[PDB]
Amino acid sequence: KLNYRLDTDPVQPYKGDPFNSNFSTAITDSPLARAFINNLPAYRKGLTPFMRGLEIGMAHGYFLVGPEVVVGPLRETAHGANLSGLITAIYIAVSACLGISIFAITTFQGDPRGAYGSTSKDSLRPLRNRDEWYQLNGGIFLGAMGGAVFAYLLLENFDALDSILRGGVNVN
Amino acid sequence: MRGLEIGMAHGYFLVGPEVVVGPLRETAHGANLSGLITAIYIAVSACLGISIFAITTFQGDPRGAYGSTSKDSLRPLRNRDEWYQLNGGIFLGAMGGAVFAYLLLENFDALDSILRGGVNVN
Amino acid sequence: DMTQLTGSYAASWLPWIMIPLIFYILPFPVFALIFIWIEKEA
Amino acid sequence: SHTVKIYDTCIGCTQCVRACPTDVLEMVPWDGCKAAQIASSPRTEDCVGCKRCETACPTDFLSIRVYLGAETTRSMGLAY
Amino acid sequence: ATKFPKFSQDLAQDPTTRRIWYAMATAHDFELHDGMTEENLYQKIFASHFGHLAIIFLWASGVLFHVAWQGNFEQWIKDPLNVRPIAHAIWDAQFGPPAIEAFTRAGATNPVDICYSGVYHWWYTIGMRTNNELYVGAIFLLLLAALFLFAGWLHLQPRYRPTLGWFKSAEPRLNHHLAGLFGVSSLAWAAHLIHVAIPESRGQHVGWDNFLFTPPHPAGLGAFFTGNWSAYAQNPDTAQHVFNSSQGAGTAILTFLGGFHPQTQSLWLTDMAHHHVAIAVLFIIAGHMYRTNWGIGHSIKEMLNSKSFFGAKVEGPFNLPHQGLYDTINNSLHFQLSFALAALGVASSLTAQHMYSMPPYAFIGQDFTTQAALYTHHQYIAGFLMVGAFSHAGIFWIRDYDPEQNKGNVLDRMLRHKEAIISHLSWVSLFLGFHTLGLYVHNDVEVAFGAAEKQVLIEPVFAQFIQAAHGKALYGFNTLLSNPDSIASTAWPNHANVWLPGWLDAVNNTTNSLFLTIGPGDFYVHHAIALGLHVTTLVLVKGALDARGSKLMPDKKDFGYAFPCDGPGRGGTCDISAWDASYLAVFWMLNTLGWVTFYWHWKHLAIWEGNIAQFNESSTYLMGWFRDYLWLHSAQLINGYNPYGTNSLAIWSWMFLWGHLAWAVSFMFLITWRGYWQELIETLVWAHEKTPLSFGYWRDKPVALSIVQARLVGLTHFTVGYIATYGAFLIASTAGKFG
Amino acid sequence: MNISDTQVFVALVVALLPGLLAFRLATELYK
Amino acid sequence: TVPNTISWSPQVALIISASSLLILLIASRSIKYPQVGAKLPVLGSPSVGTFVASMAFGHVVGAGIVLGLSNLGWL
Ligand code: F6C
Ligand code: F6C
Ligand code: CLA
Ligand code: CLA
Ligand code: CLA
Ligand SMILES: CC1=C(/C=C/C(C)=C/C=C/C(C)=C/C=C/C=C(C)/C=C/C=C(C)/C=C/C2=C(C)CCCC2(C)C)C(C)(C)CCC1
Ligand SMILES: CC1=C(/C=C/C(C)=C/C=C/C(C)=C/C=C/C=C(C)/C=C/C=C(C)/C=C/C2=C(C)CCCC2(C)C)C(C)(C)CCC1
Ligand SMILES: CC1=C(C/C=C(\C)CCC[C@H](C)CCC[C@H](C)CCCC(C)C)C(=O)c2ccccc2C1=O
Ligand SMILES: [Ca+2]
Ligand SMILES: [Ca+2]
Repeated sequence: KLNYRLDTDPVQPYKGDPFNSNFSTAITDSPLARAFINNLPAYRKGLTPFMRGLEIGMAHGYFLVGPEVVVGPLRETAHGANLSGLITAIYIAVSACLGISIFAITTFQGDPRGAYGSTSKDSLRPLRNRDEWYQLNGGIFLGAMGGAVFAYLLLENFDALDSILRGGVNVN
Repeated sequence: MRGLEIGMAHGYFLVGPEVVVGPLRETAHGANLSGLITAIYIAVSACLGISIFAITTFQGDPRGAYGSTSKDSLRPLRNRDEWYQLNGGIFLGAMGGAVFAYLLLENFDALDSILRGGVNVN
Repeated sequence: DMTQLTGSYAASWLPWIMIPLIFYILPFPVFALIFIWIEKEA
Repeated sequence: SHTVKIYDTCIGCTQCVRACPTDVLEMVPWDGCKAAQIASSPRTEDCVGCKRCETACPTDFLSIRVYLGAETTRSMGLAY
Repeated sequence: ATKFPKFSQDLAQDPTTRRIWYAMATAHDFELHDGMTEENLYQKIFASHFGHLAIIFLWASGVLFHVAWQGNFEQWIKDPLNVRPIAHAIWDAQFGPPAIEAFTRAGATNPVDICYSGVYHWWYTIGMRTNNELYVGAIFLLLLAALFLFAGWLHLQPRYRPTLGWFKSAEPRLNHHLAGLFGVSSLAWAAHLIHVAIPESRGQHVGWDNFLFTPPHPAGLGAFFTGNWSAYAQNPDTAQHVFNSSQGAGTAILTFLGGFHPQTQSLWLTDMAHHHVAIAVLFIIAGHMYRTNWGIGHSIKEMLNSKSFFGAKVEGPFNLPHQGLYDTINNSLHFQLSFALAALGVASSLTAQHMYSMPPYAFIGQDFTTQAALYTHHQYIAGFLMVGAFSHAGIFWIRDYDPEQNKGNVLDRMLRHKEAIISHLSWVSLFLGFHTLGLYVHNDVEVAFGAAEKQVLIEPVFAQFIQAAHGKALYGFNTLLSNPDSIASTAWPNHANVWLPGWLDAVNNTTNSLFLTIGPGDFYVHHAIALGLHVTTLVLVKGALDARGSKLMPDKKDFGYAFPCDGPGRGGTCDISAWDASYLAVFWMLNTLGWVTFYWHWKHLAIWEGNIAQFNESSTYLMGWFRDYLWLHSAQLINGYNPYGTNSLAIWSWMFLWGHLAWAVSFMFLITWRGYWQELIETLVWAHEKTPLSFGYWRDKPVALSIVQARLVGLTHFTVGYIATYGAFLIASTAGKFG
Repeated sequence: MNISDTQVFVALVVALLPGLLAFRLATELYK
Repeated sequence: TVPNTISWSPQVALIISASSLLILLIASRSIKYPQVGAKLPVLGSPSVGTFVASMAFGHVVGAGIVLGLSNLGWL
């Protein structure tokens, strides 16, 4: 008389284990969600740790420039606003890279505690070696600095780039 | 390091064509910006191509010259990790060389005074 | 003035951003996606 | 690989075997014709599909038929 | 092996680049997919059809949205005859200031394209007035496309996947598609015309906010139920009516005036409303013919298998064996596709032939470039649809036809006298080609030698007689509708020719395209068209009927529809498959449609110029076509840009060249064949393998394109160049000399 | 008087629904 | 403006009687539990509860129809 009806359940246990504190939902287990998340540079199969950090840094440093350019305290002038946005991205990225460095220093002592231990099976945290974290951090810093400068250069040359994208450079 | 040197050289020389014969050549600032942007676009496209080459080539035993039994001496990067490190070096070196050329061209008046000794007037 | 691309229609910046995106920004990533799709080992 | 089929109208003239540039065919004992032999295709993996065997076949219609199928490295005749 | 393609292990194991190409060429050939069953085939086709409908709706929504966003619909309403409709804005960041100025026109302050699809006139006729209405229509079409996409997804879920019997039930599908899809849709369109379009054309706004309490006719629905239908035909629009205004506007919703509205020079809105009402009634009636669930109704299988004509023993309908055909069509998707494509091609041809002569949209007959574009578009689409109909006829012959279940029926008889059919088609083609070309070049020689009076100039007397019988009194004939005393014109028993006055007024009007005057040049070009039609039919029919085999290849059916050849033996067998026949027939279809559109365009150009004599005197010899049509009208097209500047035709000037480029490229794929390129590719492979610093290496071995792939690619380039070149020429030569 | 910024943005948002449904239908057909 | 309402006439009686009758045919053959309670031809022999329900709903639907039509000049 007891019918759990698990065989027709739209939401299944995660990876077939009902006692892993997770569900098989559209966010966690749908084919598009898995394809998108697992192919982000953090999880993409085969990527070297430095290459992971390079792509993550490029993306994050590029957009971190924006907020202070538009609503920052130097927004009244174009030249000042761009500089403040670039410095804000540099300060945040350097602070984050310092945090990543001291995370690697403290986590990887003997057998690491928690999710980075030898016996841990956390699929969402695959960087299990100290060397991988330092290679990732080097990529993060260089990518973030490059992406921030790339946004800074485009914004600094916005007058030229606006004419570029409208064909105003074709007058002469 | 291989990628770094190759990127340095290629990004450095890729800026010039659009600077000299590009559509923004009428003004120095726009020409330099267009050359730098062209170098960046070409290098990023090449790096994306290298990434997808590494992704598709190294599955199981790679086909062709990158297989385990291949003896191609002209293609010595037989590992996926080597290709990804090469790509990172290529991107960073190409961006650095393009920016170096852009900075040299943007300050061409100052650098021309430098190389003629005109900075020694005062 | 007729020295630049302009738009009197609403949100004339939309072509300004979308033409580059569709025609020479996103197409290479799309080609990369398709190339990865068509080269995957069984 | 391509598919090579030999039908019962074969007269055992051995011309298809002689014309094959990759040795797909051979002559095997048979009793359906006066020559007491018939063509066989044990090595269709090596068949490139040139259809020289069909050109060599004198019967009407052909006693040997080549049906082009899945293309492999050796079926496309690739040296690389 | 690779995962891609998912539907073919044979391709997935291919180690060359061919694997990719064929994967795109066989993706939609569901029947050849690995492990495909009939039920899965039908369900996948159903979902694909849902997707295609969604794509069509998205395309219509995009057209509407771009007109509402960047067009000039409201400005064009106030002066349809002098304002250029705007397709969409131009954003090309590599334009120069001269190009920006040249393309900034039609009242816009930014570069724009000029719409030539006629959607402005169509939306104007059906009562749309504001950009907000177009925007609402675009949003609604977006939602409709979303609905159809969801339906396609849903009918693939396990509970909602239809069974094979549901797909095979022909009679209910015919009933619903006749009565509902054709009939009810026509009734709803007539309702839209009566409730919305006609009041809007009479200066009265009817929308969703007020259509519920705004009756379309003063008599109301009471006149319909009491049998007083004539009240709907009382007080029509006066001949002095001004469109989109109440001046001279009547109250009738269903007239049968005939002819054209005097100002818009297009069909009366009330006439089209009554047309769609009658069509809806007829199709709803036709949708009750077959039996589904209540006993009453015909059974198509019984009709085809019947052998008794009221007791007398007949072999079938018209004493012809039609037995076993119900299973033949019902089990062959290619047979049904062949009928559908042929019907759509005939419908597109009729659309082209009937919209230019009887314009249905206000002022569209005075937009010359739009008229030419629409006619050429629908004629070329009709030609492609006919080619597809015969291609899938051949595919049916190979894949779905078996002689056992069709033993002795009419299809088997056609297959048995295919030789006579093909030989007589060849004779007709030879006669037409020989005599038409001979007369053309005889006129060429006579005109070249200063003896234009010595031309053979055969009058098209039969078509002139038909035009006179339709009411054209120009030729002096006094037969049927051109004779007011004829029993046809009077309709003696009933005198119910309420259409005849307006129809005759439209026919004898010299400013429209209703039964254009025709002379010897029209005779010769119609015979050229007949030659082209017969040769294209010969190619397609010979391919379809020989698809199962011939003397050269008796066992062709065992090789499939599309294969390169059967080798150089037995003399050589290049282009022997039925696919190759369709490939060859695409060339002849393009040539025939080129002749048709050349004729239409030159005649209408002469009419619009005011120089009908040029066409009348020059179309009888081919040098006239070469000089006065192509060379004479190419000047403005080729001067779109020159060393002295650029104008708005520059795009066409570029595209005109672009087509000539693509066409030229096709020759390379059509003249040079595979082995040459395979050897060249082998040399390039060696070069790549022996070059240092070239770390790249192919994952798929580079090979030359296959023989069939080469024919397809060459045909695609040929067709694309053909279409682009002729479209650029048409648009530049019509728009460059007119609005 | 053509449509406004708000109408264009609303159309862009609305077009997301057919886009997601088209992706769903394509992935279902790929099965 | 106030929506138009018409004086009593045989047409409004026809609409209410028809709406009650159509509901009676449908309800006696479509609802989950008819023939419950005390019993009252072509009908499915509805109970007193089902019949009163159909007449009450016939007044509800009928009043909505006549008010809606009179509002719009007969729709
Ligand atoms: C991948 C990689 C690779 C490499 C490396 O690694 C290479 C290299 C080589 C060398 C060795 C030489 C010299 C160079 C030149 O000058 O030319 C070219 C140019 C170019 C530009 C090429 C290109 C290069 C690369 C590709 C780059 C890339 C980059 C990009 C940008 C990417 C992008 C990506 C995205 C996504 C799109 C060559 C060549 C040849 N090719 Mg060859 N490649 C290849 C690729 C390819 C493909 C795909 C194909 C098809 C199309 C071909 C083709 C060809 C032909 C036809 C020929 C000839 O003729 C030549 C010769 O032999 O001489 C003698 N090939 N090449
Ligand atoms: C098209 C083509 C074309 C074009 C166009 O037309 C061009 C242009 C152009 C122009 C812009 C310039 C100059 C400018 C004048 O005059 O003024 C300034 C100067 C200066 C500033 C100079 C100063 C001095 C310096 C700094 C020194 C140098 C350093 C080094 C690099 C180191 C070395 C290390 C080791 C030993 C190697 C240039 C240059 C060039 N290049 Mg060209 N390019 C082309 C090509 C090429 C190719 C292929 C190749 C090879 C690779 C090339 C290389 C090179 C090199 C190395 C170079 C240098 O140095 C420079 C520069 O960038 O710079 C900054 N292109 N360029
Ligand atoms: C099939 C319909 C269709 C087509 C052919 C076009 C065509 C065009 N649009 Mg467009 N558009 C459409 C619908 C369409 N539109 C709809 C419904 C919207 C509202 C969301 C827009 C909103 C829009 C904007 C905001 C802009 C354009 C622009 C343009 C031009 C450049 C292309 C571009 O940037 O796309 C941009 C496309 C979008 C922002 C969304 C398009 C959404 C449609 C429905 C996708 C259709 C997919 C298609 C049916 C599937 C193809 C299948 C494949 C096998 C062919 C070009 C003329 C640009 C322009 O005017 O340049 C001058 C521009 O800036 N469009
Ligand atoms: C509703 C109409 C309709 C439908 C449902 C089909 C359906 C089918 N046809 Mg068919 N056909 C049609 C119209 C139609 N056709 C017309 C009008 C023609 C005449 C031109 C043909 C000519 C034709 C031939 C000659 C063959 C088929 C074949 C097929 C089958 C496999 C399709 C295939 O090869 O994969 C999908 C194929 C492609 C996607 C081809 C690539 C596109 C081509 C090269 C056009 C070039 C694209 C152009 C530049 C731009 C177009 C727009 C762009 C968005 C693509 C399939 C059952 C084949 C078959 O059954 O094999 C035995 C076959 O050999 N058909
Ligand atoms: C200008 C180009 C051209 C011409 C004139 C022809 C002519 C012909 N084609 Mg053709 N074709 C062409 C291009 C052309 N094709 C192309 C590009 C393709 C795509 C590959 C095809 C594909 C094709 C197919 C698939 C078929 C044809 C067929 C035909 C014939 C049918 C018409 C006919 O009998 O008229 C009468 C004949 C002619 C008009 C030919 C010219 C006759 C000359 C002028 C007589 C002169 C005699 C004189 C003494 C010669 C001087 C001496 C000289 C020998 C030195 C005809 C021979 C069909 C056929 O053979 O059916 C019978 C057929 O099935 N063609
Ligand atoms: C999820 C999703 C999404 C989202 C997305 C995103 C979020 C994006 C972002 C993006 C981004 C945010 C991006 C970025 C990028 C970046 C880049 C691309 C960069 C580059 C850079 C460079 C190239 C640099 C360079 C350099 C160096 C390195 C050094 C020297 C200097 C220079 C500058 C040269 C959406 C909603 C849409 C849809 C749905 C889904
Ligand atoms: C073979 C030979 C030759 C040739 C040569 C060549 C070809 C050369 C070239 C050269 C080149 C072409 C070079 C280049 C170089 C480069 C460099 C040297 C660069 C540098 C860079 C840098 C240093 C950068 C930096 C950076 C970064 C990294 C980041 C941040 C920013 C910056 C900018 C700072 C000849 C004929 C003469 C003779 C015979 C032999
Ligand atoms: C040029 C040519 C080649 C060589 C051409 C080859 C090998 C194809 C080269 C294509 C390159 C690599 C890419 C070109 C891509 C197109 C411009 C666009 C393709 C678009 C789809 C991928 C969507 C043949 O192999 C061949 C074979 C048989 C008869 C005639 C010919 C022939 O004429
Ligand atoms: Ca310039
Ligand atoms: Ca100094």
